[PDB]
Amino acid sequence: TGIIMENVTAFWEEGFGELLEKSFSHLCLVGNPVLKNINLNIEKGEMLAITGSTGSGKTSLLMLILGELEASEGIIKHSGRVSFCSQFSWIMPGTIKENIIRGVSYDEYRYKSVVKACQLQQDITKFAEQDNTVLGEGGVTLSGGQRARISLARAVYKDADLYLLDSPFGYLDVFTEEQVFESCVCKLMANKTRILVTSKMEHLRKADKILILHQGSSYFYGTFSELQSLRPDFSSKLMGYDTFDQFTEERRSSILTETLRRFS
Ligand SMILES: Nc1ncnc2c1ncn2[C@@H]1O[C@H](COP(=O)(O)OP(=O)(O)OP(=O)(O)O)[C@@H](O)[C@H]1O
Ligand SMILES: [Cl-]
Ligand SMILES: [Cl-]
Ligand SMILES: [Mg+2]
Repeated sequence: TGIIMENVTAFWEEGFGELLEKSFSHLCLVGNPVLKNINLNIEKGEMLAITGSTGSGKTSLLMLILGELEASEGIIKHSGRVSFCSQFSWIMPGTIKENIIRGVSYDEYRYKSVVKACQLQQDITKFAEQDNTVLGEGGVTLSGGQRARISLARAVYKDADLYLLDSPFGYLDVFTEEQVFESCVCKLMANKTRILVTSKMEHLRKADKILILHQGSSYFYGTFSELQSLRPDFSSKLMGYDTFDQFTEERRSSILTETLRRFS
């Protein structure tokens, strides 16, 4: 189904700061909002790209949809099974395959296609036991991207109506990340309602709707075209760099943040 948030606002409630960690008790006392006057309308099959200054409420907006945070004000509609893929890539003890199809019914196909799209083929081929290689909790010897991709694969493979993808593209193997973005998010999932948190411009360009957060507020919402005209200062500064999307995730974020401060 689609997802809608009409003038939503949420506040810090004890525990949510404890949940996220997977001073808070001051924010809770003061009663400051984590998100404020959040507005969005996504149609089934559309892909929403979320971005913004670091620590602006992106991961939180997600927890909201997940129902781990409630909307003190405003309406929030969406339905069906939702699949979440956190910034923290978690690996459970078992095989690469086991990690991906765990708790869900198997489908030779569906599986092969996800594994392919997520670019896991280039990985499991380096292993003597392919996707049958046994991992130890946390997949410690694996690389950041390898875990991220395995983590994504697991999320994508699940059958759901809404897919919440929190910053999966933030590692050094940037080229692979670009391939994954296309074949998985843009192609393979093209007809699935999906929200993607990111710091890569290209992801905005190719999104149906954009959403830029900053200091818990909505700095912008709307298509990419609307973005260029209604936020010329921002859009100009960001399209300035030739190869921004290949800057470290840290560098990308530090710019978005600084830029967002200048044109608040
Ligand atoms: N109203 C507020 N007053 C003071 N600090 C806040 C407020 N709202 C958020 N913050 C700070 O900014 C953070 C934003 O939370 P959240 O992680 O949901 O946003 P985010 O953009 O996903 O952050 P990150 O991108 O680093 O994961 C809060 O955890 C807290 O550190
Ligand atoms: Cl390692
Ligand atoms: Cl690692
Ligand atoms: Mg986050």
